This record gives sequence, C-alpha cells and structure tokens, in this order.
Amino acid sequence: MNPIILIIILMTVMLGTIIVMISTHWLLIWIGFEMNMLAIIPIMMKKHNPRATEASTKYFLTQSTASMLLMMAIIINLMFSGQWTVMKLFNPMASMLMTMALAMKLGMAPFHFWVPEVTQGIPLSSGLILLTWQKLAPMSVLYQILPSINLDLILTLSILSITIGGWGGLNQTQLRKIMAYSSIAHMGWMTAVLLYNPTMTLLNLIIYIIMTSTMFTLFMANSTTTTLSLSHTWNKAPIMTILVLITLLSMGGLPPLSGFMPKWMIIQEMTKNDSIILPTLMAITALLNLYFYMRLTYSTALTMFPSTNNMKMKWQFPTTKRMTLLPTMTVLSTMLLPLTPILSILE
Amino acid sequence: YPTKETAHWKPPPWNDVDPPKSNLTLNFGPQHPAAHGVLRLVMELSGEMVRKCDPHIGLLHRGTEKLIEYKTYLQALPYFDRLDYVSMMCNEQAYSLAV
Amino acid sequence: MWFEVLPGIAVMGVCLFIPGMATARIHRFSNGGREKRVAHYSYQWYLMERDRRVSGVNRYYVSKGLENID
Amino acid sequence: MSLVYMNIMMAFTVSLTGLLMYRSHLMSSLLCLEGMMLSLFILATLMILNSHFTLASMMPIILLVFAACEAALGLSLLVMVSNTYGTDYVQNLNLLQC
Amino acid sequence: MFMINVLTLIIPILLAVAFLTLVERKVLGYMQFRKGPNVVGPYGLLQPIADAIKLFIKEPLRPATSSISMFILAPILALTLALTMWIPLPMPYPLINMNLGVLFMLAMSSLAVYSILWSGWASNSKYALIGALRAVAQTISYEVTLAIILLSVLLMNGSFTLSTLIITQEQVWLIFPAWPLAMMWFISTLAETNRAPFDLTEGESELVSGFNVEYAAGPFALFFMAEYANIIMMNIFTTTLFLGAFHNPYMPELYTINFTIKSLLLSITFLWIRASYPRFRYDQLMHLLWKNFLPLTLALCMWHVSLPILLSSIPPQT
Amino acid sequence: SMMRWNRERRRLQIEDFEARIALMPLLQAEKDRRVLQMLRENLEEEATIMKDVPGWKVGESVFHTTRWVTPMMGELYGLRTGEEILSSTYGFIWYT
Amino acid sequence: VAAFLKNVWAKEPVLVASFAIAGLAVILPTLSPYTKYSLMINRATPYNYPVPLRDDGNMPDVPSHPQDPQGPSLEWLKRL
Amino acid sequence: PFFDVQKKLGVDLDHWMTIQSAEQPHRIPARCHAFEKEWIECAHGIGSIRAEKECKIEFEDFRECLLRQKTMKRLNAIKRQRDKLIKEGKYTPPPHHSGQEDLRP
Amino acid sequence: MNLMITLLTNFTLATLLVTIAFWLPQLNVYSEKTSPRLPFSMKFFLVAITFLLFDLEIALLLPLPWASQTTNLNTMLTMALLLIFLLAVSLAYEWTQKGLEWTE
Amino acid sequence: MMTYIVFILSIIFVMGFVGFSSKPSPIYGGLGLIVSGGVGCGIVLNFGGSFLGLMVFLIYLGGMMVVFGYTTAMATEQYNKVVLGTFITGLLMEFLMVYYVLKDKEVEIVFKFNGMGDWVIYDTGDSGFFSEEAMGIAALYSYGTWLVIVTGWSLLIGVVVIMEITRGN
Ligand SMILES: CCCCCCCCCCCCCCCCCC(=O)OC[C@H](COP(=O)([O-])OCC[N+](C)(C)C)OC(=O)CCCCCCCCCCCCCCCCC
Ligand SMILES: CCCCCCCCCCCCCCCCCC(=O)OC[C@H](COP(=O)(O)OCCN)OC(=O)CCCCCCCCCCCCCCCCC
Ligand SMILES: CCCCCCCCCCCCCCCCCC(=O)OC[C@H](COP(=O)(O)OCCN)OC(=O)CCCCCCCCCCCCCCCCC
Ligand SMILES: CCCCCCCCCCCCCCCCCC(=O)OC[C@H](COP(=O)(O)OCCN)OC(=O)CCCCCCCCCCCCCCCCC
Ligand SMILES: CCCCCCCCCCCCCCCCCC(=O)OC[C@H](COP(=O)(O)OCCN)OC(=O)CCCCCCCCCCCCCCCCC
Repeated sequence: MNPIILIIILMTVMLGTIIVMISTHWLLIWIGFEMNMLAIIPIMMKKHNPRATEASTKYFLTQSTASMLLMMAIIINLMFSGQWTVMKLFNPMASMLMTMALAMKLGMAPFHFWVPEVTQGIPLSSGLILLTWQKLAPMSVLYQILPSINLDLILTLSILSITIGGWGGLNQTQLRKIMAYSSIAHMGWMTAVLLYNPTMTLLNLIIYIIMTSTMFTLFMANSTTTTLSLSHTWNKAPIMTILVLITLLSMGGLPPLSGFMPKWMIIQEMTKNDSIILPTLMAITALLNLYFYMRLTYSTALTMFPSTNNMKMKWQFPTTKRMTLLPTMTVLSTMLLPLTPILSILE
Repeated sequence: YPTKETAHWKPPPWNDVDPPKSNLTLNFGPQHPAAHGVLRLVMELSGEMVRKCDPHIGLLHRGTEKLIEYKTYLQALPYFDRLDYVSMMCNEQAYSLAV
Repeated sequence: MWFEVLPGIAVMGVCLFIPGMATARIHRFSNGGREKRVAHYSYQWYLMERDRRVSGVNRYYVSKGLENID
Repeated sequence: MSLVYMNIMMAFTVSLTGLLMYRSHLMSSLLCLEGMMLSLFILATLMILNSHFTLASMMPIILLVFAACEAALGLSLLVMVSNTYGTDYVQNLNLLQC
Repeated sequence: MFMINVLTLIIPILLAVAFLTLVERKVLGYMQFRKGPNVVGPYGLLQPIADAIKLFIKEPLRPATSSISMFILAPILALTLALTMWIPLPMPYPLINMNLGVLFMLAMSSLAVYSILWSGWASNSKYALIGALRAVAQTISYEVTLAIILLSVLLMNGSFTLSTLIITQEQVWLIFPAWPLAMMWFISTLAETNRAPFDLTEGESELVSGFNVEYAAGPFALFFMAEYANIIMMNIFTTTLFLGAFHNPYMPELYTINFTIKSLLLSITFLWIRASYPRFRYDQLMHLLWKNFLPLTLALCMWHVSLPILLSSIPPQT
Repeated sequence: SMMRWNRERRRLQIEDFEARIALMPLLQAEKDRRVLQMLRENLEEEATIMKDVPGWKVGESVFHTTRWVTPMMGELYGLRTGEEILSSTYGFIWYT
Repeated sequence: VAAFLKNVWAKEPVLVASFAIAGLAVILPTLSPYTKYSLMINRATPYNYPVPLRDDGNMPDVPSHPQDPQGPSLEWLKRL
Repeated sequence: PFFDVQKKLGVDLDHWMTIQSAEQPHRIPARCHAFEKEWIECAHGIGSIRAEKECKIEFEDFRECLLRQKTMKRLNAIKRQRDKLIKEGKYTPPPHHSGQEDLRP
Repeated sequence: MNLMITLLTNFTLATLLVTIAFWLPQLNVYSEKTSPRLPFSMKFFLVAITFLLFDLEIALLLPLPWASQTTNLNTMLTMALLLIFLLAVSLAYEWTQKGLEWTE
Repeated sequence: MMTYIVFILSIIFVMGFVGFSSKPSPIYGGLGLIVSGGVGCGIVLNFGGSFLGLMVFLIYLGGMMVVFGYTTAMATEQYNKVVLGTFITGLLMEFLMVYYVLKDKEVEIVFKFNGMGDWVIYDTGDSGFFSEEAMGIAALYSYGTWLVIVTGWSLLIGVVVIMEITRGN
C-alpha cells in the first residue's frame, strides 16, 4: 500500500474510534462505527492473499450485522424516547439489541465465531489493530449505556466469553488464534465487572491492550506465526524468549506480574456486591488461559526445541525491524503491580 | 489434539498465501453484411484489449485460378472483374498487361 | 423536395399539441372556467379546503365574494 | 403504538433471519443486509415525519449514504471472493478452519 | 374526467412515437441526398401504421429465455417508465402537478436501466449479458452529469417544481446564463437514450452485435417505442428547462404551440446529429464523461452555487 | 437578467408572505373555533354513547398535565365518516 | 508560470476551464459587494408570523402598527 | 471513555440534532415540544437515578405524547362501543357525524 | 390518488401492449422450428462503484436549491463548495491511481 | 379500506421481504428487494416524505440496486423446496398477524400495537409555505456542518478504500 494512503487510512480508523468516543448523538456513534469498519477493511487486505479476503469478508458480515442491529436499537430508542442522547436506553428491547450489537462488535461469545478466523486470516499488525484498537469504541458505548444494560444478559455473555475463550486456545498451535481466544476471554473479564465498577473495566482494557500489544510486537519482531516457528527464537534472539516468557506469565494472571492486577481488582469489586460464585468461576476458568500460555512458554523459553542449519546465516544479521515501544510495553506489562492504586486516574 | 473430525486438517501455508486455483475467445464477424459480410474473426479478447486476431478466410473461395486453367485467355479475362469487384478495369488492365 | 418531411412533422406536432391543450381545457372545465388550484404547500391546501367548506356545495372553485356577507 | 411499526419491525426481522441463515450465495446475504437497511430507513422516516422533528429529516439520508458505501465495500469484497474462487458461494470461504 | 386527461396524454404519446419513426426516416433521407418513405402512404403517412402492423404479427425470434418473468417484466417496466416520465411535464399545465417533478423525472429515469439489465438477464447468451452491462454502465455514467447539471440549473429556479421553471424563464431563456450546462446536458441526454454517436449496442463497438449468434430478445416494437417516448420526452424536458416559452394564463395554447415547435426542432436536432457523426469507441465516451464532462460539471456546479450569492440573486423558495 | 428577475421574484415572495401574515389571525381564530367545535361534538357523543360502559369517565384526559394538548387526527375525525377522514388525512398528500 | 499556463491551455483546455471556473467560484463571493444583500434578503423573508411583544412601556424601537416609521425597513430592497 | 471534547473546546458538533426542543429551522415546533421541554427541565442536573423516580409523570406524559397509546386505546374503546350500539340498534349517528351539516368556517 | 390512477393506467397500457406483442403473433400458427462462468472485467465493477459513490455524493448535493434559502449563508456556501470539492477530490484520486483506464 | 392504505403497503412490504429473504437466487432476490423498496417508498410518501421517497427511488433503487444487479450479472451465472416452504411459512405467519390484529384491534408480538389504521396519529395543523421535511434536509448545510464533514470524508475514504482493495496488488 502507498504509505500516504496507509497513513490517511490509519487516521480514518483512529478518527472513527474518536467519533464514537466524543460524540453525544447516536447517529454519530453509528457513523463512527461505519467509518472504523470501512477504513480497517484495507488494513486487513494489505497482503492480498485469499485468506485475507476471506477474513475481511467474514469481518464485514459480522460488523455489518452488528451495525444494523445497533441502528435498530437506536431507532427503537427514538421511538420510546423521542431523542438521540448517548446515555441510558429507554427500552429493554433497545438495550438487548444494543448489547448484542456491541457484543458482536467486540466478538464476545456466542458471537465470538469470527475472531480467530479473522485474526488468523490477516497479518500481525492488522491483527494487533483488530484486537487492541477496535475494542475501544464498543467499550466506550457500553460505558455510556450501563444504567440500562440487563445484568443477566451481560453476565451470561461474560461467562460464556470466559469459558469459550478458555477452551478455545487449548487446541491451538497458531499464535493469532491463541491471541484471539485470549481476546474473547479477556473481554468476558471486562464486561463481567461493567455494571459493578466500570473503572475496573477501563483498567482491564488498558492492561490487556498493553499485554496484547507486547505479544503482537514480539511476534512481529520475531516474524513467528505458529508455535513451532516461535520455538526457534532461543537460537536466534534469546532475549525475546525471556520477554515472551514474562509477558505470557503476566497474561495468565500470575502475581507478582501486572496481568494479575485486572482480574484481582475485578474480584475485589465483584465480592463487594455480594457475588462470590461468579468471580470464583471466572478465576477458576482463567486457569485454561494460563494453561495454553504455559504450553507456549514450554515450547519457547523453558525448553529448547531443535532448530535447523539455516539459522546459522541468520546469526549474522541484526533485527532491522522497528520494535516500537517494545521495551516500554514489556516493562509496563510485567512490573506495574506495585503501582496498582494508579487505577484511580481512570475514575 | 487430533480427533476423528479434526484429522483431515492441514497446517496453513508459511507465508499464508494460497495458490490461486484465462481470457475470452470471441467468434466474430461484421455486423451488417453489406460491405464485407463474409469475414470470420476468431478473437482472443482480454476484456477490452485484443490479444490475438485470427481472420478465418476462404468463405468466398471460388477456385478462380483453377477455373482459369480450363478456359482460354479471353474467357479468363472476366474472372478478373470479380476478384476486386470495386476495381474492375484495373484488374482487367493488369491481366491485359500480363498477356 | 425538402418540404416533403413537413406532413410527418405536422402530424407529430398535432400529436404533441393535443395533451397540453387537452389538459388546459380539462382544468378549465373541472374548475369553473379557471386554473386548477395549485396546492404545493400546506397553507395553500388549508385555504383550498377552507374554500371547499365556505362554498357549501363541497366544491372549492365556487367562489363566494362580498355577496355572501351582510 | 402505530400498526405500521409492527410491519416494518417484522420486515427487519425477516431480512435478519434471512441474513442469519445463508443458503448458498454471498450476494443473497448482501441483499438481506440492504433489506435490513431499507427497513431501518422506512422506520426512521416514519418516526421522524410522525413527530414533526425537523432536524432529523437529514438523518435517513445519512443512514442511506453510509450504508450504501458499506454496500459498495461489501460488493468489492464479494468481487474479490468471486475472483479468487470462481463463484460467490460461502462454502468456498472455509480456509480459516485451520 | 381525469381518465380522459390521462388518455389524452398517453395515446398522443404513442401516436407521436409512431410518427417520429416517419420523421426520422424522412429527415435522415433528405439529409442523405435521398428520400424517406413516400410510397406506402401519401407522402409516407401510412409507413408507421404498416410498420407497426408488420411488427406486431412477427414471430418470436428464434430462442427460449433464461428467465421468463423478467422477459415479460422488462418491456412492461420500459413502457411504464417511458409513460410516467410525461406526467409532471408542464405543458403549460402538467397532468400531475407535483412539488418535486424534476426529482421525480430524475428518479424514474434512473430506474430505466432495469429494463436493459433484465433483458440482458433474460437472454440465454453470456455475451448479451456483457453487452447489457456495457449499456447499463454507459447510462448510469451519464446519469451523474444529468443529476449535477440538473441541480446546477435548479439553483437558479428555487425548487424542484417543474411548473416554477416557466416562471423562472419569463425574462430570458435559461440557456443564456447556462449554455455550458445546456450543451453538456444535451449531449448527456443524447448519451442516456443510447442515441448516436453513443448507440453502441444498436451498432458496432460491440461484443455481441455480431452476425448470427444467439440471445432471444423481446418484442422489438415495445423497446423501440419506449426509446422514442424517452427521446421526445427528454427533448420536451430540455425545451422546458432551457428554452422556456411565453405563458399567457388566458391563452395557454400559445405556450403549447411554442414549446411544441421548440421540442420538434430539438428532436430534429437529434435526427440531425445522428446523420452527421461516426460513433464513439466505448472508452471514448467513458473518457468524454469522466475526464471531460464531469470536471466541467463540478466546476460549473460550484459556480452556480456561489453565483446567486455573489450577485444577490437567490431565487424564491415557493 | 436572472439577477433582476430573481430580485423581483424575492420581492413578490415577500408580498405573498405578507398577505399570508395579514390573513393568519383570522384563520387562526377560525381554526381554534373549528377544533373546539369538533371536540365538543365528540365529547357530547362520548357522553351519549359511553353510558353502558361501567367506570367510564367521559372527557378524561389521558395526560396528567392540565395543559391544552393539540388534538390528534383521531381525536377529531375518529367518529366521522371515512370520506371526511380521507379528505383530512391524505387530502394534501394525494392532491395531484 | 506563463509558459506552463500556455502549455496546459494548449494540451488540456477542459481542465484549465474547470480549475478556472472553480477558482472563481471559490474566491469571488468574498470580493463581491452583493454578497451582503443575499444575507439581507434571506433574513428579511417572513416565513413565520411576526409574534408581537407585550407593550410594557419602554420599547421605542418596536412599532405599534406596520405603517409606523420605526422598525425594520425594506427600502433598500425596493431600490437596490 | 466519553471524552467530552465538545464541552472542553466549546464546539457544537452534534448537540443540535439531539432533542426535539432544540433550535429548529424556521422555528418549527415538534408535536411533543412542550412535553419534552417539561421532562428535560424536570430531569436536568438531578441525575438519571433521581430522574427515573422524580420525573416519572412528565416522562409518562411525554411517552404517551410520542406513541399515543392511551389515546388510541381510548379511541378504540369509543369506536368499538359505537359499532356495538349500531349492531344492537340502540344508537344512530348524529348529522354532524354523517357529513350532512356544512362544516364551520 | 390521481397519481395512483395514472400509474395504474400506465402500467395497464404497458401490460396490454405486452400482451398484444406476445399473443397476437401467436394467432398465426407458424411452422414448428425444430432445426438446431462469464469473463470478468474489473473495470465494469469499478465504473459501477464509482457511479455508486458519486451518486451518494449527489444525494448529499441534492438539497442545495433548498439550502440557498438559509440565513447561515457563509456556512452553507462553505459546505456546498466543500462537498463539490470532495467530489472533485474523489474524481482526482480516481484519475491519478489509474482508476479511469480503458473505460476512461 | 382506503384509510388503511399505509397498512396495505406495509403488508406488501413484509410479503416482499419474505419473498427475497427466502433467497431463490440473487437475481430474483434483487427483484424482490426492488419491489419491496417501491412499496416502502409508497409508505414513506404516504406520511409526507416526498423527498425521502424520491431518495429511495433515486439513490437506493436508482444507484445501489443497479450496482447489485450489475454485480449479480457479472459475478454469478445467469440463474426450490426450502425456498417456497420458508416463503409460505413467512406468508402464513404474516397473515396470521394480520388476522389477529384485525379481529382484536390489538396485538402483542413484542410490543403492543393498535389495530386501527395509522391515519389516527397524524397532526391537525399546517406548515405554511414550506415543507418541514424539506427544510430539515436543507438544514444539512447550515446546521449540519460536522455531519457533512464526516459524511464527505467517509465517501472520499470509501473511494480510496475500493481503489485499494480491488486492485489486487
Ligand atoms: C440545449 C439546446 C442545445 C444546446 C447546444 C447543443 C447542440 C449542439 C450539438 C453539436 C453536435 C454534438 C454531437 C455530439 C458531440 C459529442 C462530442 C463532444 O461533445 O465532445 C465534447 C468535447 C470533448 O473534448 P475533446 O475530445 O474535443 O478534446 C480532447 C480532449 N482531451 C484533450 C482530454 C483528449 O468538449 C467538451 O467536453 C466541452 C464541453 C462543454 C464546454 C463548455 C465550456 C464553456 C466555456 C467556459 C469558459 C471558457 C473560457 C476560459 C475561462 C474563462 C474564465 C473567466
Ligand atoms: C480507555 C482507553 C482510551 C484509549 C487510550 C489509548 C489507547 C491506545 C491503543 C493503541 C493501539 C495500537 C494499535 C496498533 C498499532 C497502530 C499502528 C500500526 O498499524 O502499527 C503497525 C505497523 C505496521 O507496519 P508494517 O510494516 O505493516 O508491519 C509489519 C512488518 N512489515 O508497524 C509495525 O508493525 C511496527 C512494529 C511494532 C508496533 C508496535 C505498536 C504499539 C502500539 C501500542 C502501544 C501500547 C498502547 C499505548 C499505551 C496504553 C494505552 C491504553
Ligand atoms: C392525431 C392525428 C393522427 C392522424 C394519423 C393519420 C395520418 C394520415 C391521415 C390520412 C392520410 C390519407 C390516408 C390514405 C389511405 C390510403 C387510401 C387508399 O389509397 O386506399 C386504396 C385502397 C384500395 O382501393 P380500391 O377501391 O381497391 O381502388 C381501386 C380504384 N379503382 O383502399 C383501401 O385500402 C380501403 C380504404 C382504406 C382507408 C384507410 C384510411 C387511412 C387510415 C389510417 C389510420 C389513421 C386515420 C386517422 C385517424 C384519426 C382521425 C380520425
Ligand atoms: C416489477 C414491478 C412492476 C414494475 C412496473 C411498475 C413500477 C415502476 C413504475 C412506477 C413507479 C412509481 C413511482 C411512484 C412514486 C413517485 C414519487 C411521488 O409520488 O411523487 C409525487 C408526489 C410528491 O410530490 P409533492 O407535490 O411533494 O406531493 C403532493 C403534495 N401536493 O407524491 C404523491 O403524489 C404521493 C401519492 C401517494 C403515494 C403513491 C406511491 C406509489 C405507490 C406505491 C409504490 C408502487 C410502485 C412499486 C414499485 C416501483 C418500482 C420499484
Ligand atoms: C483551487 C481551485 C479549485 C480546485 C478544485 C476544484 C476543481 C474543479 C474541477 C474538477 C477536476 C477534477 C479532476 C482533476 C484531476 C487533475 C489531475 C489530472 O487530470 O492530471 C492529468 C492531466 C494530464 O492528462 P493525462 O494524464 O494526459 O490524461 C489524458 C487526457 N488527454 O494533468 C493536467 O492536465 C494538469 C492539470 C492541472 C493544471 C490545471 C491548471 C489550470 C489553471 C487555470 C488558472 C488558475 C485557476 C485558479 C486555481 C489555481 C489552479 C492551480
């Protein structure tokens, strides 16, 4: 792609997300989602192979269905309220439709069925955009409509997301599908605490964006897309195996790492509201996520899988790739737990 | 974990680029048969562009210059009016100059 | 010569003259010898239905002037 | 409420369940999606004319323009799919199972 | 009483379409140093009747069709659209005096490509389908400059009402402020109805009009008479929108004779263009639209937006 | 020519709008007495119809406010014949 | 700059006419003396009813009758 | 993440189309302008939790202005009782409800 | 109402002429005549999508004869020239990246 | 009967959606969506949305369904039990809805709906020498500045997007 056209299209993606974030009118929310989808389609089709066309087609179908259900919820809101303010919804049917539409735009279960396909079909940079930047606009709308969200619906979606994103990555060897099922499980964690304390939702969103950005930047810096290609990283750049080790042990929610911070604050804010069974099942189901993370760490850093002889030529060359903010994102995704009461800046 | 159902699956390509798994051939002639009318052209179009043009001819082959062999020179003169049938006396003049 | 095309153009011109003259005479016939009331806007329709109510015979074109008051 | 609102909502659900149940083609899916957009257009227009809310008369045009640009983007995806596989059949889009 | 008015519109439409064939063949005769028909009637007056009776008892062509329902619906839609384009025309009083008559005509002319597209679907040929897509692409291409030239003209009118466009042109013909719009309009309406030098399906520059191949067509007479209803209608519309006549509300037949004479001269100008030029190549009229007509159309659209503001000449709304 | 003529047309539009302005108080008084006539007729017929219904308050406003609400189309033309209904409710839309 | 302008007027006169007409459309309403009168005619077109004010006692600029001298006037529109 | 940029910068990006009681072109009121103005001036500043309970009456009047469900229900009741009395022969429509009375103005 | 009568009359006359054109040449019982994917162009699709997007920009441009009546003429004139400028910028980008080629 | 004209057109609208949603082919699906767009345009025109109904015919049916039929011709060959069965299922469900709401003058599918015609809910006033819907659409330029900016930018970006992704390089 033309670099000028790439920059203009990325500004259009960012602009659509900003238009969802800042606007007070529902038509501008819908316009922002349309702008976001319309501009992120060429980022997915950057390489022009049939898997990217398939992934972009499936992404188009799901986000288009979600955008039409979103405009239907907005239309029933205009029926039952005669106004357009982005706030609580004045009808439980409009609340159900908008919660379904935003769950489809996130890819929460049972509408999760596009996320590993589209994430595997597209490159690692576009997958990074899809799994980090695209989660900002629907979580902003869910932050704005939480006085009308049905509790049973959002908690059903959250636990179904956590369980399916747990059992999904247990069968996988492709890294993009693993990150996508990790995304489904972590969005379940985020929306489980939404109607209790949305500051912890924003905390989990920021920590998850930092950790996922770290893992996709490590995958781009090593050019590895499978588990077995990630295995040869100890013979090429051994510091990267240490970084994927600490980041995957972070993303499993293991203390003293800062990926323990979001789910611990979520349990801390859900037990206040006399929910004990639900964060217990959430915390026990997170062990599946940690299990396939430990599978990756065994394959990559804790053991040494056999390499090939052509690695000796790659010993003679440095990484010329722009590893943008990778030490910064690495330090923030692991060593941020002593700074845990910084979550008040999100209040 | 390979099951009974998920056993026919292959690993994806390393570059994630799949194999792709031709153009139009037109049989073509002049629209209204008044000027030419007796032309067959086997086109190989590429959308708009023309790649190969194959004029199939012989549709007005009469075997003139075999019929000339069995007639005298005066009798074979009017065969030349009908070769280029808009340049009659020029072909008459060329055959006349040959004889 | 060239004027031989003129009977066909004359027949075509009569066939184009008939719709306009016809609809002008019909709009003068169905509206009391006047133009059809053009109500493009709701105020023109309100005045027109007010005429239909004040005429008494359910026809807007029946104009009532100063003789209808005392 | 108004009786026609039931019919426009039920038309949206008909084109929903048609879009939510594929038969063979992707073009049929895009037609059901634009039927959903059509029912949104009609229902928004009937609300806005029903309430005499003047400023939102420009809303259904903006809905139409954005979702028809969306339709053009989906038709371009369909064109690329049909150029890859020869047909617009959705069962050819199955390489992302592995 | 209103049905009489509908019939006195739509039946003289069909009669004028019948005799436009005679006017075309005679004028293209005398412009080609020859005659048109003068044997069949006195001065050729029975040639459309003989030709219509000849066509209406002619056998369906050779083949079957891919879709019988669309093979029926494409002439129905062509004739229905070609008759509904006349009902808002102010001649001086329209049949259906609607507030958005210009926009109605633009929409119903945008719908006219479905007859071409469905007749391409109904034929069994895969080559007639390609030719139908070429004709559809041509027509929808020139619909763009139709819409934008039309908008730029109506910025000097004030509304989408066609009846207001007689009031607009009482002091001057509207071709005097907008002759570049008028000449691009006239060539774009010429390219809408697939009329020469833009008739690429009816002539050469064509993949399918190629001497003994397939593709069942419909009845030729109905598509032909819908085409000539479109031609007379667009010439009346161009007359109303650029060459507006004097309207006396006590003697409307003065306006009717005046715009009738102007519309006849403009349809004869169509006949005089088609007897004068070779055809464009398909990409050459694509070039003529996209790289020649449309930049000037956008430039003059900006000029006709900004011009009633800089001259303080914004027309009234009503 | 279009400058002079559209300025004269704007002056004529302002003249027509001032004629509308000058006529609107009489038409507003007629419209007020019109809708009050029709609502009083509907109220007296509600009283003479809704006697067999147990627990029916005639003239009970469905709004909690005591403010005058603009009468709806069904509130005025609900008891009248369908010819007058169509002539009031689609007459402007179906007018030519 | 004049050699290139003659070059593009020789090669592509359609595009030169396009950019010239669009340039006039952009820059010319800021230089016209009549752009003010467009605003003055559009705001002085009475689409609504001129809802009068309750005469409290001190409103000298508001008239009591249309034919009073004070108030907004359209002599500039009659004259121009 | 409602980054209220429109109030931070002081721009009016979309506040104008938000409600029916806003500034309209040519001063056109909606059909429920007064009810929406009453509900907004009730619920302003008090928060959504206090607006659900303390502005219930204005909001019910405004929803019933928008959808006219109680009004159409009452008209259904009057018209059904009218048709039932025509069915029983206990009622006949007056001449001002039959179209034979030469309407007011 | 009169429009619906006129539309039904035009549809009825069209259907009657179609019925005559299909059934009247079936009266004269003739002989029984017994004797005995498509290639894709990207340029056709690009001219169709360019039409569609320019028609959407036209859909934005259509209320300009009504927009000229506003009191906010600086903003109206600015956004009018801006929409026609974005239509021209769409045409210029369609030019320079070889979009208008071989159907120019 | 004629007072129920918007209801009759809405029933034709639902019947057309059940028609093309059964999906016999994208050709006849496009035809069904064209007929459905025409009758839904009639629904819009019978509330007073004359400009918005002509926006249906000019933009929706005028450009977009033309591009859908254009692409259906170009990316599909030239033209069942499941189709006709789901068609008659949707037709029977919609006619049972019609029968219920005409016998009770009240129904509840998801919400409650009146059984009389929708002529009851109209206003009893005028709009003077303007249309309210026309002036609200004219307000797109004076009041709707940011909306025009984001819509024109999305169309410019859409042109850029389609030229990038259909290039194949
Ligand atoms: C409506 C009533 C009738 C109106 C007039 C129409 C009747 C006359 C018709 C004649 C016969 C036409 C038959 C079909 C012809 C089709 C071909 C065709 O039209 O080609 C168009 C040709 C095509 O150009 P071309 O092909 O000749 O040029 C070559 C093109 N390049 C270089 C790109 C390869 O011209 C146009 O497109 C021009 C359209 C109209 C232009 C109007 C300009 C007005 C003046 C502006 C200002 C100029 C001064 C400078 C700036 C001043 C600033 C203050
Ligand atoms: C409540 C929250 C509100 C919002 C707060 C702010 C949220 C910030 C969210 C950040 C989301 C980042 C999205 C992805 C990056 C965007 C830019 C981009 O496209 O980068 C990829 C780019 C592609 O280049 P390419 O050449 O194609 O790479 C393949 C190799 N040839 O280049 C590359 O591939 C270069 C390789 C390294 C790229 C690293 C990018 C890291 C970006 C994220 C930093 C961490 C997040 C910010 C801090 C926390 C904020 C919450
Ligand atoms: C809005 C206006 C529309 C106007 C449209 C029409 C324009 C043209 C107007 C009429 C022009 C003149 C028509 C002349 C027709 C030909 C007459 C003729 O020559 O008939 C001869 C033929 C054989 O006669 P025969 O008896 O055998 O001769 C032997 C003599 N020793 O005898 C016969 O064939 C028998 C008699 C046939 C008569 C036919 C008459 C013409 C019919 C044309 C249809 C339209 C007529 C006008 C309708 C509208 C006005 C009423
Ligand atoms: C394959 C199927 C068959 C194909 C062939 C037949 C269909 C194609 C040809 C017919 C196309 C019909 C187009 C009808 C709508 C045109 C727009 C319109 O109605 O404009 C006129 C007018 C608006 O003008 P205005 O003056 O503002 O309003 C009156 C106020 N004084 O508004 C009015 O006067 C409104 C009048 C009442 C509303 C009538 C609406 C039409 C009826 C419903 C749709 C019927 C056609 C459906 C299919 C169309 C094609 C897709
Ligand atoms: C700022 C004013 C408003 C500007 C925006 C509004 C414009 C309205 C008109 C819409 C135009 C849309 C299309 C524009 C495309 C421009 C790019 C282009 O066409 O470049 C190619 C062209 C050479 O053509 P070629 O590639 O050979 O094509 C074969 C055809 N024979 O290259 C050329 O021919 C060069 C074209 C550029 C030079 C034209 C200069 C005209 C100058 C007139 C006087 C000054 C006008 C005031 C404005 C300043 C202009 C710099």
